Amino acid sequence: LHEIPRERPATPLLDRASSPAELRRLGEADLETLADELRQYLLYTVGQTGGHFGAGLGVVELTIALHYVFDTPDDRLVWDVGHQAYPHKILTERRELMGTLRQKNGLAAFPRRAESEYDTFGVGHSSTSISAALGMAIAARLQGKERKSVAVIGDGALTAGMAFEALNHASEVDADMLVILNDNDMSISHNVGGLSNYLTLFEELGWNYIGPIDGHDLPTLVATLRNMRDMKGPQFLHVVTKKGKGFAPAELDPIGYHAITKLEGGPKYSSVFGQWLCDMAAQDARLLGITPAMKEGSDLVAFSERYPERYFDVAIAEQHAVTLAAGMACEGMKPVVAIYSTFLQRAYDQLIHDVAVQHLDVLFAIDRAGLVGEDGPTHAGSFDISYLRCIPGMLVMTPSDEDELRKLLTTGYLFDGPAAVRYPRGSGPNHPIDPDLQPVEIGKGVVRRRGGRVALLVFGVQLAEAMKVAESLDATVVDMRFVKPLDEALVRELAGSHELLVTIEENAVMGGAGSAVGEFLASEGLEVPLLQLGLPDYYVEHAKPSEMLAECGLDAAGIEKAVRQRL
Amino acid sequence: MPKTLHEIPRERPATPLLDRASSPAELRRLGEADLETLADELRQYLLYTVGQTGGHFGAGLGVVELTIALHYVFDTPDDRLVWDVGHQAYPHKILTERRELMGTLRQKNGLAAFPRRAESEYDTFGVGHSSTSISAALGMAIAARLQGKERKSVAVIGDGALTAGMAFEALNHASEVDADMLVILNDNDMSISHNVGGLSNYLAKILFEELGWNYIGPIDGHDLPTLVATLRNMRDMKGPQFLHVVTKKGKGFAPAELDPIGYHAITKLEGGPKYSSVFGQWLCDMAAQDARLLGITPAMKEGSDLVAFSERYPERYFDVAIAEQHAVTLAAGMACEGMKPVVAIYSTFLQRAYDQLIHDVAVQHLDVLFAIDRAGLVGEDGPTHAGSFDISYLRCIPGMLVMTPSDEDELRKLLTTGYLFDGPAAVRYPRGSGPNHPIDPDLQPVEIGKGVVRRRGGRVALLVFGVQLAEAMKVAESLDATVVDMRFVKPLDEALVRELAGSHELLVTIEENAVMGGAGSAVGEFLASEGLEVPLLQLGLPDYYVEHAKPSEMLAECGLDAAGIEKAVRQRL
Amino acid sequence: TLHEIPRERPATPLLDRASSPAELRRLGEADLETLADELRQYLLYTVGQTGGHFGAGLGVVELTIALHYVFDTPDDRLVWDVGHQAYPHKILTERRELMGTLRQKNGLAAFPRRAESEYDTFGVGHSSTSISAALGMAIAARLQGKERKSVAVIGDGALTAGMAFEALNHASEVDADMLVILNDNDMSISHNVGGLSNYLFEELGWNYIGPIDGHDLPTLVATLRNMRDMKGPQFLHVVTKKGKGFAPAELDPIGYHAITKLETGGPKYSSVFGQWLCDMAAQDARLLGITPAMKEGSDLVAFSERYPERYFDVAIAEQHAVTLAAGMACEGMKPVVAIYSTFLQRAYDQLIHDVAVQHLDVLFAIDRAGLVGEDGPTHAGSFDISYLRCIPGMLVMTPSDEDELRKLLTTGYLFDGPAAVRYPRGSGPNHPIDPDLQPVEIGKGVVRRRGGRVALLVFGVQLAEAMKVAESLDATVVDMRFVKPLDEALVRELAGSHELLVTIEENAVMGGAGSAVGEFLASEGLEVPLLQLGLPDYYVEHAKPSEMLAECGLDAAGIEKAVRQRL
Ligand SMILES: CC(=O)c1sc(CCOP(=O)(O)OP(=O)(O)O)c(C)[n+]1Cc1cnc(C)nc1N
Ligand SMILES: CC(=O)c1sc(CCOP(=O)(O)OP(=O)(O)O)c(C)[n+]1Cc1cnc(C)nc1N
Ligand SMILES: CC(=O)c1sc(CCOP(=O)(O)OP(=O)(O)O)c(C)[n+]1Cc1cnc(C)nc1N
Ligand SMILES: [Ca+2]
Ligand SMILES: [Ca+2]
Ligand SMILES: [Ca+2]
Ligand SMILES: [Ca+2]
Ligand SMILES: [Ca+2]
Ligand SMILES: [Ca+2]
Ligand SMILES: [Ca+2]
Ligand SMILES: [Ca+2]
Ligand SMILES: [Mg+2]
Ligand SMILES: [Mg+2]
Ligand SMILES: [Mg+2]
Ligand code: NA
Ligand code: NA
Repeated sequence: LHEIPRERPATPLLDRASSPAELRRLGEADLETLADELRQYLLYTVGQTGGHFGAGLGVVELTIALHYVFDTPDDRLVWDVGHQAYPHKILTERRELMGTLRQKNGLAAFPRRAESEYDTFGVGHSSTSISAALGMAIAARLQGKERKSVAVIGDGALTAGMAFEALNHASEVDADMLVILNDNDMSISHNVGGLSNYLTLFEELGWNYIGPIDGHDLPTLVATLRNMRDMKGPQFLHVVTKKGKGFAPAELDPIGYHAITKLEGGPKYSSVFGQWLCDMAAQDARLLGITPAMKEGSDLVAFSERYPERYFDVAIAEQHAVTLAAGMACEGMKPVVAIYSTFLQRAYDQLIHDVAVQHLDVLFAIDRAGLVGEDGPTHAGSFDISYLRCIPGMLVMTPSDEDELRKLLTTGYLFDGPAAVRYPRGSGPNHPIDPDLQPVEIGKGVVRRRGGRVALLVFGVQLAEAMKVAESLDATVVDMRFVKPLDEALVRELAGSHELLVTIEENAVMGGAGSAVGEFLASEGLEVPLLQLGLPDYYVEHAKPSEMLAECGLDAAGIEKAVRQRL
Repeated sequence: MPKTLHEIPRERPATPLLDRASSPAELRRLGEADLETLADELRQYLLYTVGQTGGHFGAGLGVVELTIALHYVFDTPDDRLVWDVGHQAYPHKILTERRELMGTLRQKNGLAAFPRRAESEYDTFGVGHSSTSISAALGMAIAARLQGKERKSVAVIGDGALTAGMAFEALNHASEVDADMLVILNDNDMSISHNVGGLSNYLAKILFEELGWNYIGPIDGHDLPTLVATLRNMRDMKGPQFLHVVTKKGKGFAPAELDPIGYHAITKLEGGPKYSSVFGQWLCDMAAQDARLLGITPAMKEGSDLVAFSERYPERYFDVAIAEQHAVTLAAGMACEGMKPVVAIYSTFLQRAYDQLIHDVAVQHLDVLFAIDRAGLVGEDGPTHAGSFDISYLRCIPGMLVMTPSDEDELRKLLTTGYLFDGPAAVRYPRGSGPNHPIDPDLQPVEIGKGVVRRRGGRVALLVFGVQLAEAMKVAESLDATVVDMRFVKPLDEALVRELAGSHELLVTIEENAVMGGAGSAVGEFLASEGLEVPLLQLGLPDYYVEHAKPSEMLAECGLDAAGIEKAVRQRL
Repeated sequence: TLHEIPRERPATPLLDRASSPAELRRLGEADLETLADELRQYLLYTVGQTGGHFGAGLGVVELTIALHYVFDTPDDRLVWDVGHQAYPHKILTERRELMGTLRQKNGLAAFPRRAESEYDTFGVGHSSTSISAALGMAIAARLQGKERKSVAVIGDGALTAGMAFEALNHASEVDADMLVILNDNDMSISHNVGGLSNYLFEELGWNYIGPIDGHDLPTLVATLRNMRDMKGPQFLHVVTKKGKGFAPAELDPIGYHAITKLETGGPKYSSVFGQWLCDMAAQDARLLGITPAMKEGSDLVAFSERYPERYFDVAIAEQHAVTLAAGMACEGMKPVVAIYSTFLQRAYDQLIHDVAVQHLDVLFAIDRAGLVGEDGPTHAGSFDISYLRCIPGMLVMTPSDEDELRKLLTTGYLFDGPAAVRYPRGSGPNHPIDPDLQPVEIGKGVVRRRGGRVALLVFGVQLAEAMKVAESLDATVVDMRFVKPLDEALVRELAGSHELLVTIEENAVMGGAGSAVGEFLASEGLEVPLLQLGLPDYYVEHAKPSEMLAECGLDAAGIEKAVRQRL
């Protein structure tokens, strides 16, 4: 195909395959026509809603073959990451719901147990499929059940250490499971790493290796899968697909068609970071840039092109990224680790043990801080203030706009020790950006408005919304800048001169920046009323970022109501 | 009422609105009611700037409105616009960030004669030879569709360029692939001469609809409201679209409207015969002596100068339109019946009839003469028109007699020689005039395969193949070299080369053709086959495309003036 | 669900058994969800045959079924607000097989209409009258002791109108037994704006129930049954999706508000106005554009995109639109109120008292002047010349084509005071439009044709037809341009040089432009015969615009006949 259909395509066979049981009643000679019809519907519906695109096209045939051969949902199918699982959802009683995909109260971005019995494991983060499938296989055997266990994992997801740990353990217990490597020689960017060069190691680890086979030859897929379904012990099938298969524009540009917006401001914070990284690297030859397979997302694109000898994509290996930075810092170089808040969860131990405990000079640029929108709770950056500020030695910063991000990145970089700067997805208020590269004083907030009875202590990008509230209430507003060290002097002054302190952050209230203020007030015996605004103690369902923020009360309307209700 | 301008402005005309349309993006910010004023100003500037630099003239005036409408309606440069030939693309250049550079047009290091990809992002395809626009735009449209770029592809082709076979091939293929593209036939019932052919006859009556094309028109190519409205409607249509537009060559300038042939090109405002004129006189003279002579040109009566011949012998003159391939095979058929066809064709255009020359003429050893004008460097038209290869690509073809006259008298003599020769013959000569030597008025051949020693000397021998002879005689004076007017590349004067190789210390070959595969290499091949061990210095055109400039400037760059030849021989010795 | 509009009458055996509410009420609750599907099939089909309003009716298919199933119609009073959503209502009230005549001459009307059926309690078209009318019926029923129910279905858009606020407050005061059902789909024609939409009763004395799913028939029937017998003012909040059941309409609720029947001219006058508004705004920062919820119809689309800070949608609030403009003009701004002639009569007092009495600089761009076609007499712009020309200070203008509209908008805009420019729906003769922005002399007509004997004084778009008649009669023809101030010098000249003066206008003859000419002739004692052509003193039944103009004698044939008979 060359264009995305704008009207629903005619899919008479797909319409008869609304669930796997229905699909399995069709004949083999029908599956290649079904594949065509599924590809057309997929193009149509993702064109309608936006969403992940290329990876799903690559597994259209694999998905058909899997549900045709295996007795799903009794047999357990685990998709790694799940961004390639739209065909899976189309064939599991959700085709006519795809119009709600990634919309409030609609289908989720990834497989989700609560959404369908056909989703065995909620995914989003990568490389969990083998571990989860092995647990189900072990349990099923102990229960005396005869079900199969299958994990589909891409070549990029396979670069993570936890996939290696799983492959190793499965051999040890001699589990009856099938791992299918979906190898398209791609991640988001090109798959760079020693494992992609290799793509036997799988044989030597205790797995029976079959392949590589054509992942788009349905006859070979069904016959091969049929053979291995009833084979015993750890089985490993190497499949080769093409990302974007069947849509030429995506085959020709797999990066740009990894995801698309539905068919028909200022710079993104990631772009501000990318410019800062290039500018600082131009002035300091010691700066090194690290990403775990997210060059495009964190926006190290220009940096990678201009400073290729100082740019490092470690594949989907968050752990190694951080300890690698620690080693670089030991030799006097200046590593910057670009990592999403949600993915830094996977390198927590390396940050604590290898960086913080040693007080090594490593800067963490934490993107996608806060609510991330349609990708949903698996990717929310809800916790990084809480899980970092309890770590001794960490400098924790929360910029309120573009200029502040540039300044605090510079501040964290020039600081000799571990520093973190957190910022959200998307763009900001579009304030002027100072082109200079100058730091700000550590541990000092900035008073943005002087008012009367309420003091709003803002940690991060809710400042503009708090300013609206403060103009309505004639309140004091502080751009806190730093969670740790806290501007204790300023907090103390405001606690004496105001009747109510209000803290605002795009992080879990539990353990968050507002609780840092609470800890200070308590330790000094200051008993001013304190209202903590932030993310609630549940997982916020996917929606537009504005709808999720409104749900959490972090727009002007929600902030003002909370304040006035307290007063 | 439209006004007819009658004089070329000598001073920069006042064009305040054109100055606000320096690029298509700026033009598209203007209002549709301003475009007809813009068209008048663009015409005034066009007349002024070509009067300053010389260049192509009438064709550009005919597409002023069409060019304005195209950049107004289409999203250039993202939408792809392909101009056929490109001689009519001065308005295009003026609207695409090059207005104030038009003063450098066709000068060394200035704007080139035609659209050029390296010159501007608004130039999608380098043109010069005709009839490539449809094929090129089709390829662009096919690639854009596979890439998902939703680009528009537009080819503007004149009624003359549409007479070429390759345009017919592209129209038929575009229908097969159901390409989303627009072909605009710029019909003005003119080529350089009057457009004479069966296609021209059919276009006057009005299928492209029988082919897989949606035909719209004809429409007035000088009615900007209609052009804009029509292009707007067709821009968003799918599949192969064909818009028939009617224009007037020279529109707006009364002298060019009256005399479209004479105003196809002009020299900027304020010697012996041209070689083309020497050929034209020979053609008439031989035709008066031989009823068998037939004269053929692919739409270049004026350039090759068959003018007097076409008037004196209309029944024996054949303009085949821009159809180089058919011209050659037609000559072959004529020769089969005992007639004596002469194919007048520029060196750069004969490469489009190469297969007809080999397969239909040379394989059959048929009696056809090729009068190859514009051999060598052609000057301002630049590399797309360079006659750089005809010695190389003809000399490897068995049966070919290949000749290189050195002056006016030699051209007449070698035309007679190749004409009378019972088989295929080629005589190459350059644009412009020569040394103005006396021309023997008789019509007699010379001995085939024999050069003429024009200076007896020693030590160094200059083996000259063509018009650099006069420069080589200058160099020979200081060196006391011998100089041979070789006359024939094929058959080579082997007996003389063998003598000189034995009596001299250095052989120097000179030719206005690529050194690679050229006439010097024929000398080289002969020396090798006989085991002759004499140093050989091969002078000629280099292995790159020579940028446009005055002929003298291009020859100097390549080292084919007296100074360059002397330096080369001196540095070898 | 459905993706294409049926081209052949779909089989609807159960719908065909519910031809009236009494027949509907004999079916069982379990049959209603199938009935709803059959109704949508028929609705999509019939509107595809005739055209008309589309999305809103699809949104109330379930609500309409539930109301007639639970309530004892027609004895119980059901009032539909606006009525564009009442096609299902008509289909269920003995007009299903007459829907083929919908919006055609002598066929069913565009909206509910008392004369059309005993099931139509109140003729609607203009919005927000349902609560007032239902309250009136309830007060009367109570005094008569009838114990009948009174129900008003009102959309969230219609609820933004002041008169609905007035009805809600009075109903509370009198403690009326009535049910107000809010049909909340978060849509007007465009997206619903205003602080009410942002909020979406108890304090106003109403018992509020909901929100409930307006497409869940079990919940609807059960809820309505419960509230039917509750006493006092009852308020039910229902949530529906505009275009429910037809994917293209659900995706594009604005474009599917109304459709043309399934199967080259100049710009619509509304488009000429929209282009003028943009052109003038680019030359004058003072211009502000106001619309009461009719961005699409009046065509402020491009203006609202290019000048969003100077565009104001006040919801369905004609009154406030005008007084707001008066306020902006007090500060030196140049407001333009875009408003249909038929809707301007709801802001008559604000035009008189707040604008004209103060002689404030406000331009009224009066669209839909004259006959409007299939929407019928509730929407006719029949009276604006009559009700505006009697108001001192008003500049009243009647452009005859596209170029004249642009010129007279500029004239009224630059005029320092109140100005009105009226023009019809649809397109015009397609004459060239001068791109410049210059006014014309106030109070002067232009002679378009010099003739003799009879002079045609044309105010507005009948000029083209008058020119046709003038061809056969060799008549003088004047494009008057201005009703007020009148070109008295020109009328004086014509009265002394012709035997008959003929006035032509697309406005009521009574009080119209022709009567301004007669008033001048009388005051000067000029006794030239006067023939006044225009709209008759009755409400013209819906039909094609060309058929309604022919009925009124305002086409060339009708004008010619009337002139010849007078002569
Ligand atoms: C969007 C998202 O979450 C994806 S998809 C993807 C690479 C996918 O490569 P794979 O070869 O496994 O699949 P393919 O697309 O079919 O080639 C990454 C790194 N991410 C972000 C990411 C980063 N880091 C971790 C631990 N998990 C995830 N999901
Ligand atoms: C100078 C040059 O290269 C031109 S312009 C022209 C005819 C132009 O006719 P057209 O109708 O297509 O355009 P118009 O001028 O607007 O009428 C010819 C034959 N030539 C010489 C020529 C000969 N043969 C070929 C293959 N290409 C070219 N360019
Ligand atoms: C009939 C007409 O011209 C319609 S329909 C409509 C939208 C009403 O939205 P609502 O939420 O009440 O209904 P919905 O379609 O179900 O969402 C408007 C503003 N209008 C124009 C209009 C303007 N102003 C007034 C006083 N009355 C009307 N009818
Ligand atoms: Ca540092
Ligand atoms: Ca945010
Ligand atoms: Ca204050
Ligand atoms: Ca000339
Ligand atoms: Ca011969
Ligand atoms: Ca002689
Ligand atoms: Ca010379
Ligand atoms: Ca004007
Ligand atoms: Mg991959
Ligand atoms: Mg031509
Ligand atoms: Mg609504
Ligand atoms: Na993309
Ligand atoms: Na519509």
